[PDB]
Amino acid sequence: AAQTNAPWGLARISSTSPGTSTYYYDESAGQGSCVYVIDTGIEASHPEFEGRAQMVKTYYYSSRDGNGHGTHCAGTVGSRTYGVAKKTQLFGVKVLDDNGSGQYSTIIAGMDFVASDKNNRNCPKGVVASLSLGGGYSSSVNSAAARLQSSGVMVAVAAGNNNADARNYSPASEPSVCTVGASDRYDRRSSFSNYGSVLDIFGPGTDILSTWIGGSTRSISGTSMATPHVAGLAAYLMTLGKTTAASACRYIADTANKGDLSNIPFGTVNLLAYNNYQA
Repeated sequence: AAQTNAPWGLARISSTSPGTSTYYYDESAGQGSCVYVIDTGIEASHPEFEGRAQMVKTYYYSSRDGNGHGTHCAGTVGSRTYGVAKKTQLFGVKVLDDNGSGQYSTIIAGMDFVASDKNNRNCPKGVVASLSLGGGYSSSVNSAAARLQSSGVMVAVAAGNNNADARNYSPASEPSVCTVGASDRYDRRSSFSNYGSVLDIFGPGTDILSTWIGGSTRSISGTSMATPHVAGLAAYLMTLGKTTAASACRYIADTANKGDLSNIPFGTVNLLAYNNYQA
């Protein structure tokens, strides 16, 4: 399948070169997979989600996304226009308040929630969790991400936006999950992207158009935007049967575009997420 005039990041993940604008992908499109977006919530009523999104948990007075961040990330995973895996099921877990903040204890509870809640959902092709969040190093936060991964969920986490080594941030620094840095449309490391040996992969993160609250759209930047590209890619590849939740991060690294990014510090992987779809 071909989506013309796609957001640059979608076109990038199906291309061996920057500078194109059509997204190519297998029409299975993540059908039968599920992606949890652990964030500020999801405006599930947005036409872009087509009834495939729902809130399943909140720790606050509402499950609605009063911020936009979670809706944007969910849109990059799975919206009809802005999403990588256009037929996946999206489940929102609101661990962040409407200012975008959350206590680590709540975030940990949300991760353990997903590890159990997947057993209440129909995801025959597999389960992914997208975590566009983080703070300073915490062994307890890393352990929660490790448990979620161990339980059979492909965990993708943002590297962070400090232009610093991600070893000092959580859950970015957890070795067993997929830690995602950000790139721009010219294949440069995004100016804010964290780096370091703990990164597994880069995805599009600068000037990413996606869904927003109030039934709208906007372009924003962050490792928060790169992470759902990778989460959606994992769901798509799992639906194709090419990989599993336990092996998808490694598979994405195996099949990535290699050596094509600029300003990658010595010792950080030079790997850009790529669907290897041959139309």
